[PDB]
Amino acid sequence: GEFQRKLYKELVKNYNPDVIPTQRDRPVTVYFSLSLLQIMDVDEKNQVVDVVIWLQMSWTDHYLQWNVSEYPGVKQVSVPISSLWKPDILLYNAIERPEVLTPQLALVNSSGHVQYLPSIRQRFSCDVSGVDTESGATCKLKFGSWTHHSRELDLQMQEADISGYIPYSRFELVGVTQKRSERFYECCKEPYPDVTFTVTFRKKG
Amino acid sequence: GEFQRKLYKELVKNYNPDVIPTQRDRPVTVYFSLSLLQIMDVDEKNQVVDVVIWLQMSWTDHYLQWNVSEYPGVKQVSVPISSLWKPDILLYNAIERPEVLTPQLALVNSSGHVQYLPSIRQRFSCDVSGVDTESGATCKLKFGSWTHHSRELDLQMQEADISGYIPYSRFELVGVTQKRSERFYECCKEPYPDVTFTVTFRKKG
Amino acid sequence: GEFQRKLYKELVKNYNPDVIPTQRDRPVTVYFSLSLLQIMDVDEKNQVVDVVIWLQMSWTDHYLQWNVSEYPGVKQVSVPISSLWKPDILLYNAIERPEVLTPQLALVNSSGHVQYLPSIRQRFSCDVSGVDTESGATCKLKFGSWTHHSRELDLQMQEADISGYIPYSRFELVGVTQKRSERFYECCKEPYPDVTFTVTFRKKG
Amino acid sequence: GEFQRKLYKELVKNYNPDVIPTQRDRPVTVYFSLSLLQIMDVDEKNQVVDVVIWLQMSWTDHYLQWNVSEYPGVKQVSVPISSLWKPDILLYNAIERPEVLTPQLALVNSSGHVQYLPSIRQRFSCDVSGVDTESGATCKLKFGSWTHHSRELDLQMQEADISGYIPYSRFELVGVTQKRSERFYECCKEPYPDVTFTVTFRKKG
Amino acid sequence: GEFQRKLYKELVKNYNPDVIPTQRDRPVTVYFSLSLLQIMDVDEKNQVVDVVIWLQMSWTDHYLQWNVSEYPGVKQVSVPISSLWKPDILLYNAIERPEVLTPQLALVNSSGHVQYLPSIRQRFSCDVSGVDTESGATCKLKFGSWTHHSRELDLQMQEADISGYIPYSRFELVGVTQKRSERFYECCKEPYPDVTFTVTFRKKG
Ligand SMILES: *[C@@H]1O[C@H](CO)[C@@H](O[C@@H]2O[C@H](CO)[C@@H](O[C@@H]3O[C@H](CO[C@H]4O[C@H](CO)[C@@H](O)[C@H](O)[C@@H]4O)[C@@H](O)[C@H](O[C@H]4O[C@H](CO)[C@@H](O)[C@H](O)[C@@H]4O)[C@@H]3O)[C@H](O)[C@H]2NC(C)=O)[C@H](O)[C@H]1NC(C)=O
Ligand SMILES: *[C@@H]1O[C@H](CO)[C@@H](O[C@@H]2O[C@H](CO)[C@@H](O[C@@H]3O[C@H](CO)[C@@H](O)[C@H](O)[C@@H]3O)[C@H](O)[C@H]2NC(C)=O)[C@H](O)[C@H]1NC(C)=O
Ligand SMILES: *[C@@H]1O[C@H](CO)[C@@H](O[C@@H]2O[C@H](CO)[C@@H](O[C@@H]3O[C@H](CO)[C@@H](O)[C@H](O)[C@@H]3O)[C@H](O)[C@H]2NC(C)=O)[C@H](O)[C@H]1NC(C)=O
Ligand SMILES: *[C@@H]1O[C@H](CO)[C@@H](O[C@@H]2O[C@H](CO)[C@@H](O)[C@H](O)[C@H]2NC(C)=O)[C@H](O)[C@H]1NC(C)=O
Ligand SMILES: *[C@@H]1O[C@H](CO)[C@@H](O[C@@H]2O[C@H](CO)[C@@H](O)[C@H](O)[C@H]2NC(C)=O)[C@H](O)[C@H]1NC(C)=O
Ligand SMILES: O=C(Nc1ccc(Br)cn1)[C@@H]1CCCNC1
Repeated sequence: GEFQRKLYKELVKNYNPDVIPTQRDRPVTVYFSLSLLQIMDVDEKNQVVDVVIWLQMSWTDHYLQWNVSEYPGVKQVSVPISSLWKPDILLYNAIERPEVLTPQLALVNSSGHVQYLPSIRQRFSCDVSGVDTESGATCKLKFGSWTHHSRELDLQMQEADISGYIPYSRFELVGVTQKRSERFYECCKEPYPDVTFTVTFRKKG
Repeated sequence: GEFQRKLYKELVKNYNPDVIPTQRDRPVTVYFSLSLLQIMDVDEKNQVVDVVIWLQMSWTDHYLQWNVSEYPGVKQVSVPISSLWKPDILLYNAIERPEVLTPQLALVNSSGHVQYLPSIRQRFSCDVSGVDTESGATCKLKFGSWTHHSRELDLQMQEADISGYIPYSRFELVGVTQKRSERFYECCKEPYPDVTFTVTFRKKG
Repeated sequence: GEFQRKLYKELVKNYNPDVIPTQRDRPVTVYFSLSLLQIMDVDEKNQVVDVVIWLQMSWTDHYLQWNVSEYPGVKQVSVPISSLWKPDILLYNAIERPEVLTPQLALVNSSGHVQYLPSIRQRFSCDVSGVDTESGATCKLKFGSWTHHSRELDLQMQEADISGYIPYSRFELVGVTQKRSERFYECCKEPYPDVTFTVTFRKKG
Repeated sequence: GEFQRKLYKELVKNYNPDVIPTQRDRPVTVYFSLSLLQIMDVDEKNQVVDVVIWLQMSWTDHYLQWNVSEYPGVKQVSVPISSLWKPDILLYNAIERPEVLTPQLALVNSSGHVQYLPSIRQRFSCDVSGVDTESGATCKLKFGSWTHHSRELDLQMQEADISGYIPYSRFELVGVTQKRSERFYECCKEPYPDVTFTVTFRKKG
Repeated sequence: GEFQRKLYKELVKNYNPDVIPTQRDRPVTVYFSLSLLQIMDVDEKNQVVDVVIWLQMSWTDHYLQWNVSEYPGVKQVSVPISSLWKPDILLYNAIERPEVLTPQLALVNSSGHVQYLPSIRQRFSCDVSGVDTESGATCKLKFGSWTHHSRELDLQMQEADISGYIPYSRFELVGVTQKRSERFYECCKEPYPDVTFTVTFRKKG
């Protein structure tokens, strides 16, 4: 791509990926969603769950926009996430770092809309004593920004599915639910939005 | 030697390896193939398979071509893959990152034809309940680009091998098959090509 | 952030993050505290404890201050800890490196006050023979600077918590305590401050 | 000291360590040899062997030569292998990456002769069903260049050792042998040299 | 603070940390010593020992000296070891890389005297068949430079400790000893100094 190469040359000018791309008094809105793909194992003694999940993040970076008439054919581009601002979201339940299974790339369109969809292997903390009963075991997965409050980063959920769930795993799903919440912590005087996914599962036999 | 060093100096000028090397409305065609070398282990409880496979990728980068009369004796060069555009292909079944066994190098000829043949240790998801029966257990390995559609990256399969398979492993092969598929998904208005390899194997005793 | 981007450009000028930001004959005061989140496992044979703990560090870097009238709306900024001076604190009991669960980011306000709150998975050495008794097993966690004495880095403790402790872990807490200590060795004429947190716990069965 | 520092400044000028240092129609000859230090474990079920081996590589880089009269006292220098051209040799039997135990440094003399002697922990594939018999189990270790043919990189073996072998390991050696081989495939018109070491060992009980 | 920042700016000028800081025909003398902190585990089948040890290295770098009258108050500085020349010492018995537990920092005074005291978790090879007897099991730990001979790097031992040994480990110490040696080998025409520490220990039950 000749035009793509000219575009990347224009896009890098003055762009600093350590700065959140806010504007006037508008936050950056980040749409967040999840697909549970597989439950791999449960550690009943240490109260741990091992999963593969597919995170889905979307936002708008007003510094990454261009005139599509000026760069013809260049509808959307594939950029390594390392060279963009990325929201600093994390799973509060985790007891190990995430292992990232997908390429570390994001899609960007001409509006400056960004899409980043990492698939991750993750172990996390949960009371799983009921996993071998009819009613099963329920676990929470709280996600949110580490350093940014509502007025800087507006976290917003989108609807999940379980169409990706694996049929041949020895755990079946009894229920899922999701909820956006906004809260105060003692630390900080502003409010912090989180998105929490709840999964009830159990052993098949 | 001397000429190769002058060549690398000319090739780096203006080359950006984060940009796919397309032109007008010609995709980059990537020829993709595979050799299964060994099945290392199977986890019957967690439904996982552990393998060593030898991936074979070939494409053409019109920015990596040179006049062989200007660089005499320089027929082909050995370049670290880190300094080229590389196709963003992945195994959709994987539940861990790949462990790469080979040097991270590619061969490039004077036309700009590129060749990259990584050998990989990889664990992936498969229903292997039938692995201890006469008919055995069948597993799929779906490969494809993470961000690029047909009009940008034309995935094309080539005929695969089991001539390298290991005789002393405790699993025998009952059959293999391979299939290219092209599909439309709700997400995107363009089509996405994948290449899928299917292996049926079973335990010897 | 337009102003944030201008600010980072001014803050990097002459900043060297390998130099401790002392001034005249004032040390850098570092306020240090902790929250115990979970006891994951105990190795009775090897005398090891596995935990998740949330460290809380605060200090002031007089090179990171700015006039808020010059950078309007810029109250506080989110910076990667890699590009600041960071205190060289460690856990003297540790027998493995720390696994850092949180994003490696710190908050900085317009005074130059810095805040860094890593959450960590850590294995460490402790006599845990009494863990299966009524009175239980007591373990110490000694923290302090590796290279800096009191006149350069003034370590100060703050009151630690167990409000985050996990209810479903198979260990219950019998008590906690904390103590700052300042000490001389024959070697060196200056004193060295440490902060030590003590936890008594036991097995629920 | 002073002269070594001046020498490194002159040696880096125009040196590109991604280019093989060939000349006219002379390959780079690489002398390759090995010492088996210890057999650590054998996995009879998965057909794997775990070893520590000491590789010994020597070659000549005509770009790394200097006049010893101009740099007096500077007979040989210790350089990090990362800043030289290194041959792209690998073990074809390996099923995991190598764990390098030694410092990543090479010795260079005033002729431009280079010496690099990494010691490595390595797991590899071998039929070890006979390991518990009188005649024992034989395993091959095939080494060679990944991208370079005979006219570019002349692989040459040298006589190997077992004088370093550990007496207290539970495996004894019944024999070793070594062989250089040169081979054609239909694909490619140039020949490819490998060096293979064969070890027969058995369990002492 | 201000003066330290000016000093680091002057010290980096012309400093190349890949070059050993020798002078005329004076080697760099490196004083080396050790404290055994804990024996963590023993593998009786594979003949391996797991330890934590505290290495103590001191030398003089005549390029890192400054006039204390010119940089008032600047008695000593804390520098990351990555930006200095460091001696290339290793443990010849090791079968895994070292896990470094301490911050990677060294102390430097105005004379150019350097101090670097890494604490390390390390597994190594030893005959430990006698570990369950009255007389116990003896193991050697040979340290020395990988690339430097006596005329460049003069290794010198200093008297070691067991005052830091852990009382609650299930191994007790029966004795320690230490010895500096200098040798010629066929390889090399110059002599090579090593420092070896011997530890006899046994199981308490
Ligand atoms: C960046 O973020 C930091 C992090 O806290 C802020 O720093 C604090 O700022 C506050 C607000 O100005 C300071 O508050 C003052 O603290 C002083 C503390 O010192 C005394 O008290 C304790 C004893 O318990 C000891 O630390 C010390 O030895 C002293 O004895 C007080 O002197 C002040 O009290 C006075 O002010 C109040 C107003 O709040 C008056 O109403 C009272 O009458 C009284 O006169 C006050 O409490 C605090 O010092 C700072 N803390 C730290 C840790 O630095 C920065 O302010 C913030 N950036 C910006 C721009 O605000
Ligand atoms: C860059 O990508 C973004 C994300 O796909 C595009 O934004 C989307 O734009 C469309 C039309 O502008 C929006 O569709 C409308 O949605 C509402 C309901 O949500 C509905 O009432 C309308 O009838 C219509 O369906 C869509 O909401 C919007 N989504 C987001 C998250 O912004 C954008 O158009 C792309 N840019 C270019 C130049 O193609
Ligand atoms: C730089 O280092 C290299 C190390 O290899 C030196 O090269 C080799 O030096 C040896 C010295 O023994 C030469 O050996 C010769 O080999 C025959 C063996 O049949 C022997 O009979 C001769 O008497 C002689 O010793 C060898 O020629 C040479 N390497 C090769 C590939 O031929 C080199 O000398 C060093 N240079 C300097 C200036 O230090
Ligand atoms: C660069 O490599 C390409 C691909 O290997 C070469 O093109 C092939 O050459 C063979 C000759 O045996 C043809 O039959 C194939 O059809 C070609 N393949 C493709 C995919 O085009 C080409 O010859 C090489 N370049 C040079 C200058 O020799
Ligand atoms: C820099 O540090 C070295 C390391 O200790 C100091 O040298 C030692 O100082 C004592 C006390 O005078 C002597 O008895 C030792 O023999 C010295 N040398 C060594 C190699 O241990 C040195 O004095 C310090 N320099 C300054 C200017 O403070
Ligand atoms: O022990 C305290 N804090 C503390 C100490 C260690 C740990 Br772990 C957790 N919390 C006291 C508790 C009562 C109030 N003052 C601090």
